[PDB]
Amino acid sequence: KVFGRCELAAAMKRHGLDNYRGYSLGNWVCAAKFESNFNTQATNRNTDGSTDYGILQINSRWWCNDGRTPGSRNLCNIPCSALLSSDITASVNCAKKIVSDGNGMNAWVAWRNRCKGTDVQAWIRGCRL
Ligand SMILES: [Cl-]
Ligand code: NA
Ligand code: NA
Repeated sequence: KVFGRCELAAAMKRHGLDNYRGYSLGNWVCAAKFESNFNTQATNRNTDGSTDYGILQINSRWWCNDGRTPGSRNLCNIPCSALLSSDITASVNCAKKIVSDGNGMNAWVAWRNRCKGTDVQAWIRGCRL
């Protein structure tokens, strides 16, 4: 599924991401835009052999099991394919564990490089939330 911007903002809010660990909703929408272009089916392979999955590009070396990342942890205890669903619940629940692990949203490279320090509220402007 490819979300609209406000559609995704509304889904993220319903799932408790607004101000989760202090990160306003616009931060999450901005991260999703640049990680996946709002596409739940996005995948990208990394140089170390791990793969990133879904709207928030969650990595198989630490967070989910894709059966082909040796020595990987499965800290969200989910198959990585569950992160590609049109229902974002599994991605959101895993993202909550990631953002609580110490480094906050800096875990998402695109957030650090393209959202951090910008006016992220623009990502939810105009939306009926
Ligand atoms: Cl980047
Ligand atoms: Na893909
Ligand atoms: Na992989």
